[PDB]
Amino acid sequence: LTGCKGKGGECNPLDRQCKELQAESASCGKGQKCCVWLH
Repeated sequence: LTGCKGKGGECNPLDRQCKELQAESASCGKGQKCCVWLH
């Protein structure tokens, strides 16, 4: 469903094994994206 938690989740590198967004990757800025921890 959701690729973050609320305040922003956690910022990770683009070359990572976790979820990704376009609207919330801007919270991390330019060069990172938002990820999750659930399965």
